[PDB]
Amino acid sequence: MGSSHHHHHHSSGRENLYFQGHLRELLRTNDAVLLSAVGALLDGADIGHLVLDQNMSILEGSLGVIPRRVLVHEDDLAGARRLLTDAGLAHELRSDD
Repeated sequence: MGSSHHHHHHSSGRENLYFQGHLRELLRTNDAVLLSAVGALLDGADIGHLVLDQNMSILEGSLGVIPRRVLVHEDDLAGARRLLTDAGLAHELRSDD
């Protein structure tokens, strides 16, 4: 019981000497369409994102009781915001203020 799972991947490129954090806030909205657009953009580029603030059940959603907020991993913090600005829409973007 338990086959020999032996894989190997050699990669050592730890040149990132900074970035003490993890997550930063990008934008927010309750609009299902906008949330789908931004989601597809980040998902399509394999960008580690977080749009799950709170999620209302799929049994007929409300008009604006549950708003979501879009964060991404600081690994691609500038990259995701670059994408959303350059080839997304650039509008509801907020900073870590």
